[PDB]
Amino acid sequence: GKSHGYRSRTRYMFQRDFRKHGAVHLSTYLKVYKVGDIVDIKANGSIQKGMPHKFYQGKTGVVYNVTKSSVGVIINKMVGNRYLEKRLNLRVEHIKHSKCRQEFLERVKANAAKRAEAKAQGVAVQLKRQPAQPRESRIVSTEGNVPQTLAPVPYETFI
Amino acid sequence: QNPMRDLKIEKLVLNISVGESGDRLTRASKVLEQLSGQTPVQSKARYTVRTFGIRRNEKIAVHVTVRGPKAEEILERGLKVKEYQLRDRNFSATGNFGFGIDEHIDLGIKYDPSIGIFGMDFYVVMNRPGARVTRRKRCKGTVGNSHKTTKEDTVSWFKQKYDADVLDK
Amino acid sequence: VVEGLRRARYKFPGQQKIILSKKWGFTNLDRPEYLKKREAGEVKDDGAFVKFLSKKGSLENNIREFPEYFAA
Amino acid sequence: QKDAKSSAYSSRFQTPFRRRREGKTDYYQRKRLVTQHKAKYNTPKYRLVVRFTNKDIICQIISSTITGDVVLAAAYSHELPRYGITHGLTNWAAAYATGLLIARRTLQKLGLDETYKGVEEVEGEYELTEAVEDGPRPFKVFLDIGLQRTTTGARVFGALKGASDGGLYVPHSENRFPGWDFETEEIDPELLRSYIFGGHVSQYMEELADDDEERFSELFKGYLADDIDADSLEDIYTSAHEAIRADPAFKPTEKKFTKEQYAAESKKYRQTKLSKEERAARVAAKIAALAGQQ
Amino acid sequence: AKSKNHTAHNQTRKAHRNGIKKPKTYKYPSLKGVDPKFRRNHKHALHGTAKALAAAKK
RNA sequence: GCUCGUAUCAGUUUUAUGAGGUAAAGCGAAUGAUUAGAGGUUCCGGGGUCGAAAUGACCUUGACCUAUUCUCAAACUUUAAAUAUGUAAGAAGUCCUUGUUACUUAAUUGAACGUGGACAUUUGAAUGAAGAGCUUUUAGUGGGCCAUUUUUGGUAAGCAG
RNA sequence: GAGAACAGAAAUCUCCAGUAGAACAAAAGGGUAAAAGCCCCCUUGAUUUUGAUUUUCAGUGUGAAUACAAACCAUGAAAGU
RNA sequence: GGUUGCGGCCAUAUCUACCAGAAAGCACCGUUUCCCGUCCGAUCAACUGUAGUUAAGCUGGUAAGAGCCUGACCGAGUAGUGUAGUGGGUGACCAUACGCGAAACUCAGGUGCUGCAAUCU
Repeated sequence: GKSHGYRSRTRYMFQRDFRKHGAVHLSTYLKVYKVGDIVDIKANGSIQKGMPHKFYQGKTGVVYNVTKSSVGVIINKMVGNRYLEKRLNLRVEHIKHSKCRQEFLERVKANAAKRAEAKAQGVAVQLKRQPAQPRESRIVSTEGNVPQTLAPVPYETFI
Repeated sequence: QNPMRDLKIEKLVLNISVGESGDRLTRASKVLEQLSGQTPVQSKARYTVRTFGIRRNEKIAVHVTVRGPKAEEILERGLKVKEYQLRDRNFSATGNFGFGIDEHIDLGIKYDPSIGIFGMDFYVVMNRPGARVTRRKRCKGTVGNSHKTTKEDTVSWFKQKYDADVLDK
Repeated sequence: VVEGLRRARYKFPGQQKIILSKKWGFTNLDRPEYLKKREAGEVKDDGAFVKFLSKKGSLENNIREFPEYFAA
Repeated sequence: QKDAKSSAYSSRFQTPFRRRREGKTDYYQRKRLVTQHKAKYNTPKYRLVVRFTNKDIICQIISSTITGDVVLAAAYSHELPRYGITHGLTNWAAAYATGLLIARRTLQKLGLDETYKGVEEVEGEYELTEAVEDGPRPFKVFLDIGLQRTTTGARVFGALKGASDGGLYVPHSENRFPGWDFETEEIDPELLRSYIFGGHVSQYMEELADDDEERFSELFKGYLADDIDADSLEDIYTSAHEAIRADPAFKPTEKKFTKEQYAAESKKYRQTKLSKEERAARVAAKIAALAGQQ
Repeated sequence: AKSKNHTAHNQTRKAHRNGIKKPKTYKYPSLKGVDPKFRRNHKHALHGTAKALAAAKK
């Protein structure tokens, strides 16, 4: 008979770590999550209450509720031909903030700084990001760097 | 270089192990208590083996731990009974030692016909200041190599005190 | 030994090649390299295989072993 | 060699936290004490940490952050004699005095000194710092004993009672104070008052003077030198209490010296690291002498 | 007379015909499932805010 | 059909940030399997020669460390890809007034919501958008099969999955 | 591993080493070391009310349940649980 | 700079051996009247810091140390892998084209940093 339990096929996924077993460091309990914060889900195998499902393992959501030792996270899950909004009551041990959102907020603050600078003098700030442009022309010297000619090597057993 | 490294008796454990329980066990606990001046602790069985006629949780043995001058005097009685002849093989590699005697009346206990004859083994655990360091709750530690006891040091100490020699083998 | 390996090839399935290894015997060192180490002292024979001297480790342990390399 | 730990064992060994392997903190209770209700987002959780060594009593008020725990107020038995208890700087009465000192110190620091005056007519009755109507709530701190064994009549609970009487709202029960009976679930106010004001020490001094002059002269030497007796010790305990209630401001010292000279002396007497070139020279000399036969 | 048991063939195509478009988001999401203590407090605070705003712009 | 004009978008990429234990690799790293020595074997075991005395001697099994050594693992693993995969790239946003609260704080401390103000043709990556979005109702279908890759059982099958 | 008269390969006692190689009702996989293991003390939160949520799912039901709320309790010095 | 209390990251912090430690800051103790707990003031509890050692817990330093971290145009653009062909080959498998890209090995370096408070020739 087939087996599809709550923690089915979660052996290595919920495997704790290598040389990171045991108690958890208290930074995780010290972190503060407010409503609207984007957070990453990585289940902790040593904590068994508030554990997320293996589907939500590795997903990212928005905090919508805060409780004593937990946080309500909203995840859009693809069910068939649409995403449904699932609400999870996860614990702070399993939950973790989003460096991507932190970086975006830092970029927003910087962007505002450059716009203020432009309003100060207007030096064509170009707020937006640009992709990797093709490299322009350059002149490379040969003094001290005379080209060393290479040739394909003959085959040898090397055993 | 020996401020506090001098040996001192940590404790003496008085142990008897009776093959069965019941009247023998309680009377032997009674004589051990009367000899030691304090109530002893009963030790159960750890598993079951048919040859010894024992089963799990049977109260196989009784033992006591005595420390201080009473331990020292009980040791003096033990060496007197044992003729102060001990063995290098008898001495352990961790610095502690011990030996077993029979007919506890030899120690100087008034013979009660009820209790009868009961042998017992004395084990002396020995160290220097620092036992608190090794077994205190806060900041557990281990004593150093120089501060650790050893067999040669303890045979030298045991000879020098009481002038009781040990046979070479 | 080439002919014996040819006969073993006959016994075996598939396609097999016979290669004259450039390493010294069953070691993993080329013959000049083993020769130089053995004229030197980083190589010392065990019963079947060979023991090698390490630039890292306990110097006194190497010296109680590998005496020829240091005193040669 | 039998005493040879395997490379695989040393590789797979997972060391505990540094304080755990130093045997200083219990991270179980530390988590239970530091973990804050997430609905109270950045509200600090304040611990009254009490620590006892012979010759020293440490009482601190600490909140916890990501970069480390930060100290709010601190009181020390080593500066207690400035307030007026010279001897017995690590007893139950000294713990009570230090708790009173830290409570008054933090109340003065944070502005809750006038309100929540504590208890001035101290008798030993078990009571908590109730909130005053139409006013601020009392400063709430939770006791932190670390690895110290919780038991009846302990100096940790002496400091607890000292802070509670000083005015800090410390949630606690009276079944651990000296004077609480196991058989009869009622605390003895007279016995607790005696323990607060050094009644057990006074009793010991009187009985030693009555029975054994030898020990009473070998020790209690400071009391004999400063002419202190059973009633005078209670008097000086009360005077220290009132002085603490008067000036808990924690006047500091100029250290009579300078950190620069402290560092210079410690550095010159300390040992120095060995450079990589020096290590290479050392192994070269070792191969030259031990291995190369000079 | 055995038959095919299960397959995921054609399923992604059928989904993507008129499928995986994102769900529509709203300002002021539903306050259901949040802490009822916070709900009571937010109700009272909103009532007070509306009263104060009307007083400010009578 | 309805509400709406260059839309709250995307089977795509980029930047930033997560998750994975498969391929590979590894076993002088854990577990399990496995070849061969050599060194020291004296805490029980086997026979031979010193041959009437024990830890007075040697060869073996090896109560057992290496310089070790040859091979492996779908239900082993420190490490660990590629392809896939979750988010974010703002106006429902960013900064001063804390205005309300019966929540919370030792505390006009925080939490949530908000009033006043500042931000234009780089409103905060690329590409595209053939009009976004939304509702009702109903047909047929609910025997599938076949490539290339991954892959299971089987000797294999125009076999079965 | 060493040591203690019966006592020896296995009875009880004592040191030393011991990253878990033990145990946690069961099958396997995770998880746990001042514990989630062993022992000791108290205890009934295995209580009431009806909501929200996850998992198979049609986002229907059954089975388990993750987080709360309003009470009443247990335990602990307390944080909390 | 030393030390203590509370810690953050949790071995660059662990483990083996040895050497050093002025002054401050746990010590064997004097102790068991009281609180308390054990067969045993060994653990725990309590009162004196007084006659007294750097014992050595602790810290620091040293090992061609084990381990553990950090790198490399060392291994190696190799194993593997996405995409393509009416490519090779009986096949097993292999090469090429557009991309991504390991681990083990081999060298080299390092052997705790740091926050709050208090204190120290």
